[PDB]
Amino acid sequence: KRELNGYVFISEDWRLPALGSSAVPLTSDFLNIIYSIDKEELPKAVELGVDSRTKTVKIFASVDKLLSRHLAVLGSTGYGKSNFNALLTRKVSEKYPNSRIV
Amino acid sequence: SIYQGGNKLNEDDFRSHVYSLCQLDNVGVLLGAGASVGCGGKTMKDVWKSFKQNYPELLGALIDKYLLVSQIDSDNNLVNVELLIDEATKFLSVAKTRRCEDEEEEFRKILSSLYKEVTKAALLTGEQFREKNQGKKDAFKYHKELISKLISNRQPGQSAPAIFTTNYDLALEWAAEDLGIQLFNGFSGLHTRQFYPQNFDLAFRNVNAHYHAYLYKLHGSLTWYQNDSLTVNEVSASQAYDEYINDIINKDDFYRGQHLIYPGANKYSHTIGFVYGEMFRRFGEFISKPQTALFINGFGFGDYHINRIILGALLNPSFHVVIYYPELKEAITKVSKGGGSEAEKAIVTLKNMAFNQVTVVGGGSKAYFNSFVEHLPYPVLFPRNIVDELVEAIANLS
Amino acid sequence: SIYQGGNKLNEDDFRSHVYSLCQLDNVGVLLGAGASVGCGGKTMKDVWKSFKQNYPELLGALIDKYLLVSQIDSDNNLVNVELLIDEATKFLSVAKTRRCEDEEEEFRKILSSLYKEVTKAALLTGEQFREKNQGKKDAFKYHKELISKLISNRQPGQSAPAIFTTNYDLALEWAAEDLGIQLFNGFSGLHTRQFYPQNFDLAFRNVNAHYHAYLYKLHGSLTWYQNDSLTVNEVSASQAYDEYINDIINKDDFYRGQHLIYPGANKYSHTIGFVYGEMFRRFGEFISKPQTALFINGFGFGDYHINRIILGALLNPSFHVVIYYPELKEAITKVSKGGGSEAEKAIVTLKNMAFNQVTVVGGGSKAYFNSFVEHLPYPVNIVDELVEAIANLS
Ligand SMILES: Nc1ncnc2c1ncn2[C@@H]1O[C@H](COP(=O)(O)OP(=O)(O)OC[C@H]2O[C@H](O)[C@H](O)[C@@H]2O)[C@@H](O)[C@H]1O
Ligand SMILES: Nc1ncnc2c1ncn2[C@@H]1O[C@H](COP(=O)(O)OP(=O)(O)OC[C@H]2O[C@H](O)[C@H](O)[C@@H]2O)[C@@H](O)[C@H]1O
Repeated sequence: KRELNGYVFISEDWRLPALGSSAVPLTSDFLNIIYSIDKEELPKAVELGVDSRTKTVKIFASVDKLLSRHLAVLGSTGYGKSNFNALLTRKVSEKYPNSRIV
Repeated sequence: SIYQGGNKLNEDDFRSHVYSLCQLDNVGVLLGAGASVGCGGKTMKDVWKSFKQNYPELLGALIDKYLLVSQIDSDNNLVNVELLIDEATKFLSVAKTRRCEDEEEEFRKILSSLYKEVTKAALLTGEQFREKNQGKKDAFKYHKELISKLISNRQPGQSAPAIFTTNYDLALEWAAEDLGIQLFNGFSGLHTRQFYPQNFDLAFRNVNAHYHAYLYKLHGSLTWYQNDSLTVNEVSASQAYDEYINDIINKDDFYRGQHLIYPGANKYSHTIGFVYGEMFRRFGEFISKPQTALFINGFGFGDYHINRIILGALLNPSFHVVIYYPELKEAITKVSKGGGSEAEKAIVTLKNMAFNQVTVVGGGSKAYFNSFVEHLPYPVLFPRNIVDELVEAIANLS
Repeated sequence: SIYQGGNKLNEDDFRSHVYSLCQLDNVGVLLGAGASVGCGGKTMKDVWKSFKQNYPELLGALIDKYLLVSQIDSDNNLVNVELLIDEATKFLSVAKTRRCEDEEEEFRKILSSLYKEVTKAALLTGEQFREKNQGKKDAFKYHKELISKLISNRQPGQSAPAIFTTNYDLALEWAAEDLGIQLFNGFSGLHTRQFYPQNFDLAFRNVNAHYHAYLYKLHGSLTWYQNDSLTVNEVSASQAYDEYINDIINKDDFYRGQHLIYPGANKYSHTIGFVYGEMFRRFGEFISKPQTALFINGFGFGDYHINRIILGALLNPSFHVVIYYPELKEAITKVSKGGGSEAEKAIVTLKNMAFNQVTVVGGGSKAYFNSFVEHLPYPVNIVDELVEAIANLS
C-alpha cells in the first residue's frame, strides 16, 4: 500500500486479489521495499547478505531480534558454521564495542 | 470536523470512502473563486474593499440616488458584484435608447470604474500575461496534479471527467496545455473561432494500434467577445491584451457597448444569453444521471438557482456529494442564536438533515484547495527527472 | 573493463546480456572506419599525416590564404577529411562560375592529390583488386563468420537483419558473394544499373517447398558515378578500375569534376544529395521503432548529427544500445580537469547519466572487432575432398 509520502508493510492472510488482475514482473525497487523495516529502528540494524538471484538488494537485521532470544545453527561440515560465528561476533563487536563475547 | 449523516468520522475511513466514490460511472467537480487564491487571485470581499476604498465619491450615486446598493450590505462587504454589473448594464441601455445625455454619461464612468477594478484581479501574472509557456511555473503545481489524478483513475470504456467553474481566468487551460491534454469547451477554428453547442458530444479514437476532458465555464472568460457580427469569437491571450485589455487597465475613461462577455453582464441580448443558457442547462442535465458523484470546493453557496438544482437532485437514490466549508464552526454558532445569512442557513440545513449521501468537511485550514488535492488517491503503479538531464545535454551539444 | 551506470561485470554475465538483447524484433549494427584496419585499412588521421608530409607545399596554402584548416588540429591530426573535401569542392565550382582562371587552376591541383590519398587505402588488395573471388582470402574469414552468425540467429517468420556502415570500400560486399546470399543495396539491373529507393521493401520466397539482408552506405562507394546523364549508375570492380581508378592512382594529374560519389562529396547538386538524404532518413526511421537493439563499434563519435539523433532517440524506454570505446582511459583522465574535445565530452557524458539501458566499454584493447564478432552466440567443409577428384582430370 501507499502512505502519505512513503510506504509501510502490513500482512494479514484474509485479503486476496480480485479476479482479472494483471500480472507483472517485480523490479528490485519493490524487492527493497518488501524487506524494509519500520522507520523508527532503521539505524539499529546489521548487514547480513545479498540475494543470489538479483545481487542488488541489501538484507538487514535489527539488534533487538538479533540478540534478545537464543539461536542455533544447523548445517553440514564447514558450510558457514564457524565462519558465520566469527563474522557475527566481529560485526557485533564493531557495532558496539561494549559487547562481551567468550 | 468530518460529518456524514450527523456523525463524526476519522481520517482513514474518510480516505477509504473518497476512493470508493471515484470508481462510479460519472465523476465531476465544481470550483469557485476560492480555488484560485493560492495562484494570486482575490475573493469578492477584497474586490469590494478595494473598490469602495479607491472610489469613495461614486458610492453616493449608487446608494442614495439610484438605489442599486444597500448601506447595510455595503458596510459588511457582502455585495454581489456580478449582479450589480448586470443591473448597471441596463440603465445605460435604457438611457441611450430614451436619449438622456447626462444619465448616459454618468454610467459610462461607473461601468469603467467597475470593469477597471474587476479586471485587474484576474490576470494572475501581471505584465507577463501575454507571454508563452505560462504553465511551466510553480504557482500552477496543484492544478496539474488534480487533472492527472482525475484522468488516471478511469478504466477503459468509461466516460471522461467533467469540470465546472465560476471563474473567468486562464488557470486550467494553462495547466492542461503543459500536460498534453486537450480540453473541449465548445469552440472550433483558428483564424475564425466560433461557438458550436454540439461539440460537447465528440471523442477521439486511434487507428494506429486520445486523452481529453471537458470544461464548462458558467460565467464566461476574458478571451470571449462579440464584434459587430452577431456571433461569439475566441482569441488568444496576446490578441486580447493587444486589443482591449491594455486599454482597459491603463486608460482614464474607455468603455464600449455590448462587446465583452464576462461575468454575465449583457444578458438582455438574445445572442449573448444563449451561451449562459447552454452552459447552465448542461450542468442540470449532468447531475440527473444514475451513479453520479460530485465534489465541491471553493463555492460560497451564495446562489439560489444552484442551491435549488443541487437540492432537487438528491431525490434519486444514486447521487453522492462531498462539500468543503472552512467556516463551519462560525456558521453553526451564529445560526443557533437565531441569526445568520442565507449561505450559513443552507449549509447548516444540509448538515443537520440525516443522509448517508452528504458529507461536510470543515476544519479551517484543512478545508483548502491544497488539502483537497491530497485526499484523492495515487495509483500504486504510477511512475515518477532524467528528461531534464537529457534536454540539458541536447541543448549544450553544439 | 565493462561499465553500466557505474558497476562492473564479468564475461559470463556480459555474454548472457548480449544473447538476451540479440532476441528482440529488430537488430542492427553500425560500423565505422576503425573496423576496416584489421584487413588492410587505414585510419583517417593516418591519411592526414601521410598527406601533409607528402605535399608540404600545399599545406601552406590551405592554412594561410584560404583559412580552411586550423593549425592546432593539424598539429594534433584532428582534421576531418570528409568535411574538407565537401567544402573544397564548392570553391572550384564558384571559381569556374565566375571565370577566375588562377583560382580554378590552383584548386584543380589540390583535389587530385586528396583523391589519390583517399583512394590509395581503399583498395585493400593492391593490384589484385580487379580479380575474381576475392572473398576467399584469409582477411575475410571474420566477415563471413559475422554475417553467418547474424543471419542464422533470426527466428523463422521474423524481420531481416540490418547492417549500417561508413567505410566506402567493398570489404563487406566481397564476403556476401562468396557466402552465397543476396544483399539489397538499393540498386537493380545488370547492363544499365540504376537507383530505386523502393527496392528496400522486397523479400524472396519459395513457390514450391530466404537469404537476404539489407545494407546501407551513408557515404557512398567506389563504384558509384554520374555519367553526365543526371542519373546514378553502378559498375563492377574491373569496369571501375578500367574506367577511372587506374588513371587516378597512376597518373599524377587527372581530375574531371563532379563525377564521382565518395566519400560524401558534391552534396551541393540536387541530384547527388538525394542518395545521402534517403540513406540518412532510412537510418533515422529504423531506430525509432519499438523493440530494437543497436551495436556500435569502431566509431569515433565525431559526427554531430549521429550523436544528436542517438541522444534524442533514448526517450523511448524500449531502446537498447551497445557501444565500444578503446580509448576511455585517456577520456576520463582528460575530463577530470574539465577539458578536451567535443568527442571526449560526448563519450564521457554518456556514462554519468541515470539509465540502465546504456552500455559503455573502455577496456583499452578489449573492444576490438575480432573479439566483438567472437562475442556473438554460435551453435555448439564437406567439399574438401572433391578438389583431388577435379585435379585428377584436367
Ligand atoms: N484557499 C482557499 N481554499 C478554499 N476555499 C477558500 C480559500 N480561501 C478562501 N476560501 C473560501 O472560499 C469561499 C469563496 O467565497 P466567494 O469567492 O465569495 O464565493 P464564490 O466563488 O461562490 O463567489 C462567486 C459566486 O457568484 C455567483 O453568484 C456564483 O454563486 C459564484 O460562485 C469562501 O468561503 C472563502 O472563505
Ligand atoms: N583494430 C581495431 N579494431 C577495433 N577498433 C579499432 C581498431 N583500430 C582502431 N579502432 C578504433 O576505431 C576508432 C577509430 O577512431 P578515429 O581515429 O576517430 O576513427 P577514424 O579517424 O578512422 O574515423 C572515425 C569515424 O569518423 C568519421 O566520421 C567516420 O564515421 C569514421 O568511421 C577508435 O575507436 C579506435 O580505437
